[PDB]
Amino acid sequence: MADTIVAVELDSYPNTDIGDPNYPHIGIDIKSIRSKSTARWNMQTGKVGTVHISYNSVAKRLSAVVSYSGSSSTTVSYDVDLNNVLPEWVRVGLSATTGLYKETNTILSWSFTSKLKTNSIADANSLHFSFNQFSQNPKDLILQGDAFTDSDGNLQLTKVSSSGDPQGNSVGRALFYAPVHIWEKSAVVASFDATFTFLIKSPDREPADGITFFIANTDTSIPSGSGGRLLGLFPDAN
Amino acid sequence: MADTIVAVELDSYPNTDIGDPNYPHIGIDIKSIRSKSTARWNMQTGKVGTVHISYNSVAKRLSAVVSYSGSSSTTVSYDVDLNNVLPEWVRVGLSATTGLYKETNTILSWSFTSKLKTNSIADANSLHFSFNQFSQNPKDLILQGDAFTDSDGNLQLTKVSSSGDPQGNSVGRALFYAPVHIWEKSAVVASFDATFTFLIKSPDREPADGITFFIANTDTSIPSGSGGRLLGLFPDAN
Amino acid sequence: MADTIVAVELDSYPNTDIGDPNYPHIGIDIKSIRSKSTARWNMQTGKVGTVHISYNSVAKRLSAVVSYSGSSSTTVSYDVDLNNVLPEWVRVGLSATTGLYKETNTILSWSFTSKLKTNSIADANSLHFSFNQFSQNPKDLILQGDAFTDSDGNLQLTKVSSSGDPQGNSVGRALFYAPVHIWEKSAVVASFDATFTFLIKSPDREPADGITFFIANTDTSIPSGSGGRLLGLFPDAN
Amino acid sequence: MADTIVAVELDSYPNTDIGDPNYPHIGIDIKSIRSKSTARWNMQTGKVGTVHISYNSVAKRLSAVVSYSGSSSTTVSYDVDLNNVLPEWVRVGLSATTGLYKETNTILSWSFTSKLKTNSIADANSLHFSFNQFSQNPKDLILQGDAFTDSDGNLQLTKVSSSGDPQGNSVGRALFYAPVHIWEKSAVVASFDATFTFLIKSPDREPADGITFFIANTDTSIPSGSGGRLLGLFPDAN
Ligand SMILES: OC[C@H]1O[C@H](Oc2c[nH]c3ccc(Br)c(Cl)c23)[C@@H](O)[C@@H](O)[C@@H]1O
Ligand SMILES: OC[C@H]1O[C@H](Oc2c[nH]c3ccc(Br)c(Cl)c23)[C@@H](O)[C@@H](O)[C@@H]1O
Ligand SMILES: OC[C@H]1O[C@H](Oc2c[nH]c3ccc(Br)c(Cl)c23)[C@@H](O)[C@@H](O)[C@@H]1O
Ligand SMILES: OC[C@H]1O[C@H](Oc2c[nH]c3ccc(Br)c(Cl)c23)[C@@H](O)[C@@H](O)[C@@H]1O
Ligand SMILES: [Ca+2]
Ligand SMILES: [Ca+2]
Ligand SMILES: [Ca+2]
Ligand SMILES: [Ca+2]
Ligand SMILES: [Mn+2]
Ligand SMILES: [Mn+2]
Ligand SMILES: [Mn+2]
Ligand SMILES: [Mn+2]
Ligand SMILES: [Mn+2]
Ligand SMILES: [Mn+2]
Ligand SMILES: [Mn+2]
Ligand SMILES: [Mn+2]
Repeated sequence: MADTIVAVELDSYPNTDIGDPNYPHIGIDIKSIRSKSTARWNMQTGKVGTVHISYNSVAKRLSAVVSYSGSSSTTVSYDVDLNNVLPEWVRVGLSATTGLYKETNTILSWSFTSKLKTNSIADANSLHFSFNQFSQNPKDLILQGDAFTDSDGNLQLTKVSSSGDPQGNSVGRALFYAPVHIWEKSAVVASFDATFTFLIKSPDREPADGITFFIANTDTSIPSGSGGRLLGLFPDAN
Repeated sequence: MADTIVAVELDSYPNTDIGDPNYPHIGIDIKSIRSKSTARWNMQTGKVGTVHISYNSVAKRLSAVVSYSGSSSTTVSYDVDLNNVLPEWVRVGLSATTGLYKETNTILSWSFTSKLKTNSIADANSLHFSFNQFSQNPKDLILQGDAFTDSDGNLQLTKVSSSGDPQGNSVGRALFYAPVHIWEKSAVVASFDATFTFLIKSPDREPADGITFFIANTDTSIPSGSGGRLLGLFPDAN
Repeated sequence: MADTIVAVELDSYPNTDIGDPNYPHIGIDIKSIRSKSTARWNMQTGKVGTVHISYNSVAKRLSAVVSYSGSSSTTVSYDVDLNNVLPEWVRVGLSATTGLYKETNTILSWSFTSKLKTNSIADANSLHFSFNQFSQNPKDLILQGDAFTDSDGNLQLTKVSSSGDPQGNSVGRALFYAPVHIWEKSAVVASFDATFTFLIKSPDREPADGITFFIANTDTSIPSGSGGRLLGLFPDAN
Repeated sequence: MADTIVAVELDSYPNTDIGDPNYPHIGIDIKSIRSKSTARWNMQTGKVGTVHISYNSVAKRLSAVVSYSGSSSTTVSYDVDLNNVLPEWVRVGLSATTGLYKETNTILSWSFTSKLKTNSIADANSLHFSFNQFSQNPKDLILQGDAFTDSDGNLQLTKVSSSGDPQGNSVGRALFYAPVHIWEKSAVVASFDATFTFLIKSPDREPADGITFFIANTDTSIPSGSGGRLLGLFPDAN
């Protein structure tokens, strides 16, 4: 049985044969690579970008924003009730790919908070983590595929040479080690927010393929055939 | 020279003559007592209730949920860009009233978090406070009208007798002492979250008038003529 | 090789044989059951207690306080550099035992925060979790020995019958699932704090054996021979 | 009539005639400019520094660490019960002065957390603010003397010219707007943590005079005659 995925994609490469708009874009992916909602993303290759993501079960609106120093931001939102989509326990992560074309998929920092409140006025259960650099052997991350942490304390989701040159046909992901509780039968409100900073560099005219923040079943793994345009998340483009 | 008001009301008394639905309701108030959105509130007089309020500038949805132990919740939301409504600096507060009819408007706890993030590398600016108990002399609150802290460590927004019985024609508010920064020219995303627990008791078969969490110009004060149905927030019913 | 243990013990049963003082006590344990520091704990069996523990690497003072509603608190401290003791990556946990004599070792809530500041700017890393009730399937806990979560949402560290009657000769522990990063080469300051609430009930005249909060090597497991007076932490009394 | 002051000073200029050690030093000040504890400061004029300060009422140890890019660290600690020094309600702030000699007293960020926990089931009361830039009109700061926010979003505690050259005989302070509750009779534990980053530059061979983080009576003001060596904090050198 396939994983169940919700993701925010920073999609650098337009794959118009599988429903991408014809420009780099941000998107909200609900169980499919074909985003439920997109916005045109004005990439700044070579510059550090920031992504902020948030949701809560009352508003039922998942939103993301991407910005760079000085520049205008790109936003995207989608109305969705995540408890109709995801299981009650999840893992959260980051993924990235390259394909025929390539780019660095470098993460410089990543934080995440979730809260789960029940009517029983026990206060909310909560989880927060923050990484402002990464350990070169990160015991609180599950690294999958080609993901690794370099000597600069950067998380490299996809392969780069010793010179820092990105490689094609690469896929990797990093999940936080602890499962996250995002609903239960008695729950009143669940919320989460996530931030990460990133550095996509590329020598290619058309960099590819992009980076995501994603939420999945706890035992999620890189699907077979999920390289390139599928962002290490899906086994097909349905 | 009137205040600028955004509020979530727990309106226990139907004033159908000024547009209330004909039942106790939770509502979102944008510069008018006449709610832009309401939902039926199934009151549990004598039982401790919990309200959670959330907003962010990307999703632009103001949401609130009210619940009691072992009971279903009631939610209300309204799509609104708060930057088009409120000033950049605000104060946040709780208000309550009684009129001809009455209830205790007792607050057992109140917390609030705000974050403001700009395009810069700088992490979000933030404020958080949490009161799970109120001090006899709460120097971090601006107490307005009949509002006072009692011997049990509770905030009473409106008058109660020496034996704990509510009095009619009362108005009271409590503002957090520090102004909150909610937008800036340079801003990328702003968000706030708030929670309070409340205890409404009444000897009246129909209690009145309600409690709000509100946001306003920093110099906000109880308007003249704001008693009873106007919840201590508005000078008229327009 | 043997685990590395730093613990705060709530030691309900005096084993004067192995150096316990002749009264219930709160103790700080560094690599030995024989506490580096103790203070008398005036137990209130059948009443909900609270423990707060804190440390930072500049002050180098590990402190704990135990209290009950309307009671005098008891404090214990020890001056130690915890990096002389602990590995850079640890798991944090709660343990309990019963032996010949018994008690319930019930956990009603548990929170923990750690922060590590280096050379990057704001926290190289932070981790916080808060459990105000425990799920029936707590996927973010590693439960060892007899530890289980019950129908009331409490964490029971040691065995209880269907009636809630504690059992003798029981051992149980619960670890937070994710490893915690408490030091690295570039580190300037590291800190943590933890809080738990507990309900110890017993039909025995002298309840036994107690509860700890502990920090260990990530791969920590209940040592052979760690029953009773050794609190599920140590293979012997050295 | 005189303020009540607790401070951590970064004293760039040795005033031996008022009991400074004869080198730049960090110190802990309890109701006097004459530090109760000092450490030689591994000082790096022209480089951005970071300060971390912490205290809790159980350990009763006020500790500070100053470092630069995670290196050149200086630490100072002092054993003191702040309950016996400070009032229950305070304001927290930053101060800085120049005198005959001069330096920029630039603050690039400032954060603060306080927690106060009593016997009750009630969880901690708390306050947190984080400023990673300073806005043009900081309505949540009480700016005293020469302190202002500049075009870069930095807080300048003392006078700098239009070109960025520091001026002599300056004094400035910034207080967080909300009073902070650091103790109550029913308290079990109270704690606070403060961080700030700073940038001290000087065309002088000897910069002066220094920067402090301080905790005072809520109504604290710059004492008359508190320039230069007295750091904007004390009326005299007693
Ligand atoms: O990295 C960009 C893309 O490269 C590959 O698709 C192609 C894009 N342009 C091409 C041109 C020729 C050939 Br053959 C291929 Cl496979 C492609 C595939 O790996 C895609 O999944 C990926 O999105
Ligand atoms: O507390 C409930 C209500 O009591 C008063 O309104 C009346 C309720 N019943 C009435 C009957 C007659 C007249 Br006149 C009035 Cl104003 C009222 C007014 O104080 C209202 O503002 C308030 O909402
Ligand atoms: O639970 C209380 C204690 O019970 C046992 O030790 C004894 C305490 N009193 C005794 C009396 C007789 C014998 Br045999 C034993 Cl083992 C004990 C052992 O299980 C101890 O580890 C434990 O601390
Ligand atoms: O900025 C450094 C110092 O400059 C002044 O003190 C003097 C330093 N050298 C002097 C020489 C003569 C005289 Br009079 C004075 Cl006050 C001083 C005073 O402003 C001091 O408070 C300050 O610490
Ligand atoms: Ca694509
Ligand atoms: Ca009404
Ligand atoms: Ca013992
Ligand atoms: Ca000096
Ligand atoms: Mn796409
Ligand atoms: Mn947000
Ligand atoms: Mn209404
Ligand atoms: Mn919330
Ligand atoms: Mn012991
Ligand atoms: Mn603490
Ligand atoms: Mn000095
Ligand atoms: Mn700290």
